[PDB]
Amino acid sequence: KKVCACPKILKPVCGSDGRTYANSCIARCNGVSIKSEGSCPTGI
Repeated sequence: KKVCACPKILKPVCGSDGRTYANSCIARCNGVSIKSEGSCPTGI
């Protein structure tokens, strides 16, 4: 039953597939990368 507790702050990135997404965290949650895995809000 887990959920992606991503930030509210807008981050409209260019993606990796060539597509626009709401925030970078949302793309990672959905199943797409941005080559930015070294700097993300994910911190369990």
